[PDB]
Amino acid sequence: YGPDQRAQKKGDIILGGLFPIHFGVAAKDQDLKSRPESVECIRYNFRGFRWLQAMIFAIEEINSSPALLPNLTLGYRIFDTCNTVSKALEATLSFVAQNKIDSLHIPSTIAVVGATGSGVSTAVANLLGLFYIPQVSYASSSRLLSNKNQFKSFLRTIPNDEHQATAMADIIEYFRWNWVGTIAADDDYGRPGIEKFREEAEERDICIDFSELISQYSDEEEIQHVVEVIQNSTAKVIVVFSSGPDLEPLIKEIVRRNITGKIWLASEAWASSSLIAMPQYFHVVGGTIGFALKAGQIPGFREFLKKVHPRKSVHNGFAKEFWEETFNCHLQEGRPLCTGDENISSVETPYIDYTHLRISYNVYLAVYSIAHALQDIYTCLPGRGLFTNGSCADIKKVEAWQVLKHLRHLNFTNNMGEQVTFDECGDLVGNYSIINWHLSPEDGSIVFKEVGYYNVYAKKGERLFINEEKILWSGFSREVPFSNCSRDCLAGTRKGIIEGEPTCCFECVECPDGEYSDETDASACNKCPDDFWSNENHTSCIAKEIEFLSWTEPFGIALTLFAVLGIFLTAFVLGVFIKFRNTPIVKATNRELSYLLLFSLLCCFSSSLFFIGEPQDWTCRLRQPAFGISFVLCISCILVKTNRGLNLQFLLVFLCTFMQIVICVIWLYTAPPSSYRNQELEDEIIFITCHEGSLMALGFLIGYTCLLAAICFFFAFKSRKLPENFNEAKFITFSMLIFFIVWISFIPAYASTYGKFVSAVEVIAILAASFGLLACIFFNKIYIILFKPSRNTIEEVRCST
Amino acid sequence: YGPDQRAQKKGDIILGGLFPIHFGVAAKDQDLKSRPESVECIRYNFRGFRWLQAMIFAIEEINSSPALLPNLTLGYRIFDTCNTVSKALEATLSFVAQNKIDSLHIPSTIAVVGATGSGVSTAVANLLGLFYIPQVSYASSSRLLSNKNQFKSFLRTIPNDEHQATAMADIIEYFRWNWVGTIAADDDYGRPGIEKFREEAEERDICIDFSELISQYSDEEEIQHVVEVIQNSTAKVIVVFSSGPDLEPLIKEIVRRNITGKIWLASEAWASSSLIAMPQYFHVVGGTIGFALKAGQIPGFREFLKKVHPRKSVHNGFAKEFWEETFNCHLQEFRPLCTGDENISSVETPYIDYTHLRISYNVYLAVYSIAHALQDIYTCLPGRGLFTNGSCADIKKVEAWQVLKHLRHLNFTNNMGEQVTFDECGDLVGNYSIINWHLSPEDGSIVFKEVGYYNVYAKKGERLFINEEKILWSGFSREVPFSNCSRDCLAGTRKGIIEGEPTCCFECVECPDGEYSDETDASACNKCPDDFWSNENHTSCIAKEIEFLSWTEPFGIALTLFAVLGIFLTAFVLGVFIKFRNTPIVKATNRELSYLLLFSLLCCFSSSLFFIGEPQDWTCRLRQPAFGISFVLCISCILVKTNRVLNLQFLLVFLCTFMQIVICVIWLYTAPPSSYRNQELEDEIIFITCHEGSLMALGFLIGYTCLLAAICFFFAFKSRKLPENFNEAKFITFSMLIFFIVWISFIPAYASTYGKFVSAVEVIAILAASFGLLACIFFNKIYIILFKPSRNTIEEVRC
Ligand SMILES: *[C@@H]1O[C@H](CO)[C@@H](O[C@@H]2O[C@H](CO)[C@@H](O)[C@H](O)[C@H]2NC(C)=O)[C@H](O)[C@H]1NC(C)=O
Ligand SMILES: *[C@@H]1O[C@H](CO)[C@@H](O[C@@H]2O[C@H](CO)[C@@H](O)[C@H](O)[C@H]2NC(C)=O)[C@H](O)[C@H]1NC(C)=O
Ligand SMILES: *[C@@H]1O[C@H](CO)[C@@H](O[C@@H]2O[C@H](CO)[C@@H](O)[C@H](O)[C@H]2NC(C)=O)[C@H](O)[C@H]1NC(C)=O
Ligand SMILES: C[C@@H](NCCCc1cccc(C(F)(F)F)c1)c1cccc2ccccc12
Ligand SMILES: C[C@@H](NCCCc1cccc(C(F)(F)F)c1)c1cccc2ccccc12
Ligand SMILES: N[C@@H](Cc1c[nH]c2ccccc12)C(=O)O
Ligand SMILES: N[C@@H](Cc1c[nH]c2ccccc12)C(=O)O
Ligand SMILES: *[C@@H]1O[C@H](CO)[C@@H](O)[C@H](O)[C@H]1NC(C)=O
Ligand SMILES: *[C@@H]1O[C@H](CO)[C@@H](O)[C@H](O)[C@H]1NC(C)=O
Ligand SMILES: *[C@@H]1O[C@H](CO)[C@@H](O)[C@H](O)[C@H]1NC(C)=O
Ligand SMILES: *[C@@H]1O[C@H](CO)[C@@H](O)[C@H](O)[C@H]1NC(C)=O
Ligand SMILES: *[C@@H]1O[C@H](CO)[C@@H](O)[C@H](O)[C@H]1NC(C)=O
Ligand SMILES: [Ca+2]
Ligand SMILES: [Ca+2]
Ligand SMILES: [Ca+2]
Ligand SMILES: [Ca+2]
Repeated sequence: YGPDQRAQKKGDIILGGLFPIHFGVAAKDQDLKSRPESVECIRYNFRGFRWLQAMIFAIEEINSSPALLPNLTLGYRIFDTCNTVSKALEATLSFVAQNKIDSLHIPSTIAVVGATGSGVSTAVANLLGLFYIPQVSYASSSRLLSNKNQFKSFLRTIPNDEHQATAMADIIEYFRWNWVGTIAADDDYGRPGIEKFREEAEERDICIDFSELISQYSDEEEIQHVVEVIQNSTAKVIVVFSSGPDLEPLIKEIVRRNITGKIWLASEAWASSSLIAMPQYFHVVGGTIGFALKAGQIPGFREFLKKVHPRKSVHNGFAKEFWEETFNCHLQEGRPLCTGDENISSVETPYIDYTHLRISYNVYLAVYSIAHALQDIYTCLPGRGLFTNGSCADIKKVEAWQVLKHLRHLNFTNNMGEQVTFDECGDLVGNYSIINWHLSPEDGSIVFKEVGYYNVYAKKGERLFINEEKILWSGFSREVPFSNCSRDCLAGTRKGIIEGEPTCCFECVECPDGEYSDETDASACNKCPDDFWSNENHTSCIAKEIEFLSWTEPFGIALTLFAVLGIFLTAFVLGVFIKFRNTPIVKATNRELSYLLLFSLLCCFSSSLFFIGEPQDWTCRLRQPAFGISFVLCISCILVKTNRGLNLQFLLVFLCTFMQIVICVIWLYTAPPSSYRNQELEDEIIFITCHEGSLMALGFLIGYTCLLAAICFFFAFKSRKLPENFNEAKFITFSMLIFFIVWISFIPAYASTYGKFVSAVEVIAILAASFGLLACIFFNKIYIILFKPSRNTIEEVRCST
Repeated sequence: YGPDQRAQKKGDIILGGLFPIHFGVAAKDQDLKSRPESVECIRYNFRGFRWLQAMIFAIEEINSSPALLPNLTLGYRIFDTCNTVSKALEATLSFVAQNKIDSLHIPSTIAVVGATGSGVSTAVANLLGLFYIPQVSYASSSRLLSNKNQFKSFLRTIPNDEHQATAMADIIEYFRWNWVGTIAADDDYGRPGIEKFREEAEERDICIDFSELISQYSDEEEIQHVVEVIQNSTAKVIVVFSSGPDLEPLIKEIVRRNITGKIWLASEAWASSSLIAMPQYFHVVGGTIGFALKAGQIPGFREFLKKVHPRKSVHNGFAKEFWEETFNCHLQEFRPLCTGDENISSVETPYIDYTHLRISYNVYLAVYSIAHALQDIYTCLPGRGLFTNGSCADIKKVEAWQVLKHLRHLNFTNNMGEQVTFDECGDLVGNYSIINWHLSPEDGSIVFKEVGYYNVYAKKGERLFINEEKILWSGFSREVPFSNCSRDCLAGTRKGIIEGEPTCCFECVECPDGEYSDETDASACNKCPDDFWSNENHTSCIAKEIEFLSWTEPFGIALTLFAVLGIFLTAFVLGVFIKFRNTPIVKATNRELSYLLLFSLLCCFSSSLFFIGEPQDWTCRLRQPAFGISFVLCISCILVKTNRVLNLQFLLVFLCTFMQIVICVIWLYTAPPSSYRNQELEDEIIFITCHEGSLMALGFLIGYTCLLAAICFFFAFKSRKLPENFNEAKFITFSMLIFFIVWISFIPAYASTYGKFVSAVEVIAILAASFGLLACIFFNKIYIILFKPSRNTIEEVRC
């Protein structure tokens, strides 16, 4: 037949069931020295007993209601799996026992309410699909069961895990973490979920540090290896796809070693597990964020639950062990002795200490789905069926494949006003709820508080809602933890690569002296336009600096004062000779060449005033010829009076000025000078300077000036001794000598300096030469004429010679 | 009862077997409108038929042998799986029929020769483990079957895929690639293998572009998506963990789109598959590199194979369909009519057209393992058994759990002289061979050429051997392909991050100025230490130059020659004055003062030699006073012999020197100058110069000298017209003018140059001033004393 411990009742139509009443089997590596025996189950499961009671309650309600299946009863045959494949397959062999008589007594089974674990469900479905017996599961959520090529008669009332993996990725992206590790159970439930999560997290630019597998039957060395892998890591957020039985040993080891500060993200299987939500583990598993399914209502279920008895439950064979485990007594069929009149409310167990019904509602829904398919078969009308020619099935000889067909074409409304339909893959979609683990002040137990939800019917990117103010991190903290591999670079600083490490870990390197950085996390430094240079902090770049000899400057003001003083002195000398024209010393110097020379000296100082200021196109063209013309005129006026025909004395000056003017015009027409902004000298600053355009013409001008100064020198030199005109040759020689020594002296500075000081030396040299010429030629004569010798030599000495 | 078509023979002990005689089942979309019927298998598998024949040959050889299991016979019951779970479970229910009757005319099965696919073997083992019936598989290599908490009676004669997944990464690292993609079958064989490969590749710093899943029953849309993923990638190497049936549709679609240039890494399941190794597909799948198992020898297998007959094989129910498929005719119990007189050497099929036996040898060994376990049960001695009190099992009433117990403790030698034994998880270990797909020049078919091996008994990093000169990369090329995400940086450039991409993809950025890099693939430019600056190419860094006025430089030699010439000239004027000491011209002035003046001229000239050369602290501190003191001594000597200066003469000169000396001493105690190596002015040049410490004191040492010179000027200027000592006061004013003119004219250049030329300017100024001071006074006296030996001495202003 099958297992001796069961819950069964007779009826017209029989339903099968598989529930975990125990958490596992005994650890016994049999050595095969004798014939093997049956294995034993260990730890009782009050939640599984409640789920079984939910199935029985639904069946009894259906049998009581006259509106769903009149004059037809339902039976059941329910077994225990102990979360093990081997035990489940023994019970499945009894389900198909009658059907195998024809293919290769127990009444035939129509449908089976599925298992809990995905591996157990796959093992059961492989065998149930041979005979086309429908199977409806309440807890299996693996994506591997959606393949209808291998599983032909599998349905479920629970959604699959792809949406939940995407939800975890969305949560991690919401809190702005990029450095996590993963842990998964080594079975059909954890591995596909963790693979989907990895695929989703890779496209959101999240780096995963470690990934490990665990099991209920792992050994101490494996546990310690996983613990060391966890301990050596800097990541704080850990994502776990597992259940309580598969997770308990690792949690126990971590608690013993006292590892704190971790952030756990829990899947639906262990997010509400009483094996892990223990008060003494809170310093490790406090403040967990996990997922929960949607709750439903079953009105009289609790009153039904409070009625179980070891003696009155004849059809329930698990009630005896339930009573013994609940009250820690022994039942003497005719540790203290059970008396049988105890109170269930006295002992606190997960049997009735619950707030929401989630998987129990799924069991209820699966039973009602099977009942509604049978009712749809019952109420068929001839000619309008789902079979060939519109024929209807026979309710007195209904078969499992016909029940499966009507299950595939099913649509009904539940007790809450919602529609229930199965898709082409036999899946049912639903929302998710997000919970946080708190600590109770009144009792000291774990309290699950809602903090958000995940809406599956919304557009991508608007599925997650979280109320952050209700979250206590690690159970007590109000601050969002930091889970990034490295700190973000700041303004002025740039990212660097570390060899052998993922893209999420980098080094902050400073930007160079020509580039800057505005925001955080720059992968390169930006070069800014050519008229700007980078700031010291390198946050931005400031404008460059323009440098030229300018007015409103202490140096330029002094130069201007010197120039105007020279102009005024020349004007005063001219006025002196104007006043004293008739008198004799003024006449023994050609009267009008003196005026021309003073005019040329005024032209000289004004020429110096050209160089001060910001260079422009129209000044670089005139500044240099202006000094040349005037100084050649000065030299000519001096040379015509030299010791060696009135209109002839006005011919030489015009001729020399004529050659000078002619050279400048040729040069300017063919290659005029122009302004030239200079940036190559320094990166930081810019110079505004004139560009000559032709050095040949400048050399020719300087050569002509030097040649004229030379001929004067040689001729003034040959006749210095003469005492005429107060030793005029002696002073002319001095004036020429001042010229040559000054210009030769300034050559080096022209050769070396490059900035705003090259313009200053030119003004200094011009003023020096002009003053040296004017003073030497004029001041001795102007002295006697006024001041003391009012008449001492004002006539006779001049008159005599 | 059970499946209709089978191979069956009765005996004392019955074995079970499962083989894929068909590649799959018909794609019937069942809508439930009738009582569902059995599905039908479609494509024939000659390789699977040969595998089935190997088991029968082994059993017949065992039955013929008289030294193994004497006076006992072996039977068998063999079914077909068609590579599906559902068909395999129908046969497995017949294997456990009698035991379940005992649990709750059927012969008992003690052992089953396992299936081919890992997914099928898992489902078969889940049911066979309930009754403790041992199962020995020949082809299932998933690592999930090593878990003995779930699979209590599973054994295999093939190694698992951990070493293969490691060897894939070993080969990839050997050929220096870091940009690959992965493809796996969606079952129990491909997913764990691709997971292990991903772990190892991430361990070896290898970047994976994409990862896709395929299946035999994938629709058009999934294949289109996979092809689109493949065709958008720049990766050229693809790792595949799948079989031929699950890989055929994708290969067909890629062939139709005719995508060339890819490098395929094949797992053992499809590395020798005839569904993929077709001459039409060669332009896409040419040059594939894959794995193979080690071949064995069965010394009578081919003659047994060549003897099959549809009418002489009574115990083989597959031979009729084998004959029909082979000869394309019909057997009587519009295809033509078969006879029994065809020759199987005419039609070329994988049945007898093979080179090596790899899985057939595994089947042979799987049968012989059970045979030797039974023999070990047979020859047990009382008190030396494996059971509770040392007892022995009974061969007449043997049981499957006892056979499993003896299987767990098996150790025997096979026909190749090798030892066979199963470890704690019921696994074997074995070598791998590496093959390369070539094209036959004569037949046009595909030839599998061996190019290496993988030794699993060696140490990590010494297990792979590749003979690279035997590899054709696309079937026609001898150059290793390039499969890196980005090109490698050059000598002067470093890496740079590309956001949104893995570490294997980067950009090259040039090193800045003052930094360099030298390795091939740098991630950070290096700042080489101070006193060094980068090259133009930023590849190596060179030493920068030290700039100072050097003795060996010809400018310094010329200045030294000038100084030496001045020193000598002073020596002749002193020697001449020494010769004519008491003569009238030398007696005219005070010779006691002329010697001091000539001695200070040498002191001045030598001060210039203190400027030339590499600066040091003491020379720098000694430069200025050495000239100042000597020149003030000269000036005082001249002054005290001008008109009406009034020994007191010696007093005045020394007193004036003592003032400049004290200013000098007050300077050195409070603010001495020192040497400096200047880095701020330029980048590639280092300047050695002097800071002058306190500039104010130097101001005093210049103003005092200028005032002393100026006073001498005025008083000489007053008396410029007395014809005494050959117009002495005419020449003193000239010397003062020369000194002032030289220093005034040298102002500009001193304040324009802060390089190595400033010292040259100072040297030139000192030399010019000293030469002027010499020639102003002494040249005229010498003029008429070198010649005119005594002409003017008698009455020079009346001597
Ligand atoms: C941790 O790393 C993440 C990922 O780089 C950072 O999130 C980025 O934050 C900036 C500014 O807030 C955004 O412009 C980016 O779009 C974010 N990236 C992503 C992928 O969302 C986060 O700021 C980092 N946190 C800390 C504390 O460094
Ligand atoms: C697996 O392959 C290795 C490498 O070929 C084998 O070791 C070699 O065996 C040959 C034959 O005896 C020796 O000549 C070599 O010296 C061995 N070492 C090497 C590095 O080649 C090994 O025997 C093979 N294992 C099995 C079981 O065949
Ligand atoms: C492709 O990339 C790999 C790894 O980035 C390069 O392998 C390196 O090659 C250099 C020179 O041959 C060796 O010094 C390194 O040790 C190698 N690194 C590793 C991890 O093996 C390879 O050279 C690149 N190939 C091309 C063509 O650029
Ligand atoms: C005002 C002055 N200009 C000097 C330019 C120096 C220069 C700057 C750049 C290049 C060159 C050179 F390479 F051409 F020499 C020289 C000047 C102007 C006109 C006549 C002059 C005659 C005598 C003295 C000065 C004269
Ligand atoms: C060797 C010389 N050192 C002068 C440096 C400053 C300077 C450089 C160029 C020009 C001028 C000056 F003409 F303005 F002084 C000063 C020195 C040392 C000690 C005493 C001196 C007395 C007179 C002259 C030079 C003296
Ligand atoms: N979905 C889980 C089973 C499961 C869901 N909720 C649970 C609650 C408790 C225990 C198990 C479960 C699986 O496939 O394996
Ligand atoms: N070992 C493979 C099957 C296999 C190995 N070699 C083969 C050769 C041909 C066909 C299939 C195979 C698996 O577990 O699935
Ligand atoms: C953890 O760290 C220790 C000490 O640093 C190191 O020796 C060890 O290899 C690491 N182990 C794991 C499993 O990461
Ligand atoms: C199920 O029935 C409701 C009730 O009218 C209907 O609105 C809904 O479309 C039905 N669903 C399907 C899939 O037919
Ligand atoms: C899921 O949640 C959204 C918003 O919270 C709600 O509108 C929707 O009706 C929910 N879905 C179901 C099936 O209750
Ligand atoms: C391949 O590239 C094209 C062009 O960018 C794009 O439209 C397509 O979506 C890509 N394929 C996939 C699978 O992303
Ligand atoms: C198997 O037997 C041989 C003797 O033939 C022995 O050398 C070898 O060690 C044995 N193997 C094991 C694993 O005991
Ligand atoms: Ca009813
Ligand atoms: Ca690494
Ligand atoms: Ca025999
Ligand atoms: Ca990317």
